Amino acid sequence: VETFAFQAEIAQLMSLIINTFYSNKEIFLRELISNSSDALDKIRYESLTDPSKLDSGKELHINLIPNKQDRTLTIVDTGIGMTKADLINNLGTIAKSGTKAFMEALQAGADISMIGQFGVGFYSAYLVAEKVTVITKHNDDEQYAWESSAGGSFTVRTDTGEPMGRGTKVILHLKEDQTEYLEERRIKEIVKKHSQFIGYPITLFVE
Ligand SMILES: CN(C(=O)c1cc2c(C(=O)N3CCCCC3)[nH]nc2cc1O)c1ccc(N2CCOCC2)cc1
Repeated sequence: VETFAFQAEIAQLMSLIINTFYSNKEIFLRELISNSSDALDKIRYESLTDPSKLDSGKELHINLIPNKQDRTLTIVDTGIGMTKADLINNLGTIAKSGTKAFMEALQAGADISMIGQFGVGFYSAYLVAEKVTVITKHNDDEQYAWESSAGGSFTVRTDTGEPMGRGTKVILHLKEDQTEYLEERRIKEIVKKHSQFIGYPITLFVE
């Protein structure tokens, strides 16, 4: 298990997300489904020049898996996935600029719901989750587990769990007062409101 400090601006945004009073918490799901759709668009596009990139799985979809017993909401996609270098350096380097721009926009009157315009919508997961676990598998790398309970640090390890084939699985360990996001009717309403035109099948698993 390797422990890393988040870039200062990212840690700052995570504290702002956790500490700001903001009732419209449901936007976290739109943001995560969007990121899934982008990873799916990426593998679809790449497989046009290299069809072998779909050897790890041809199906392009999103699964929404609530678990009341574990108090977890899992968002699974069969997108391009992420390499170790993406999880540790690449995505965070880029997110540094988006994060700074977003925090400046909030100071100028913008709302937390506009987070996606700055490419840092992922951090909206901390509106509802005390801990986020990300399992990922890219064709060019091994399966990794990224994890953070905020507090300025995250961990990355090789994942010895069930092999994913290709894609990303976001496991949200929900805050005790955010269990409405495990309810089928609540998840259906959010998907219909914010993610109605996503170009991939979104399957909501029932318990
Ligand atoms: C390739 N890819 C993924 O496989 C993937 C990443 C996800 C995150 C996330 O953002 N993570 C999770 C781990 C810590 C870093 C952040 N959340 N849900 C995700 C679902 C996914 O399929 C990916 C997809 C979209 C993006 N951004 C969209 C917005 O513009 C900036 C790039 C970046 C990478």
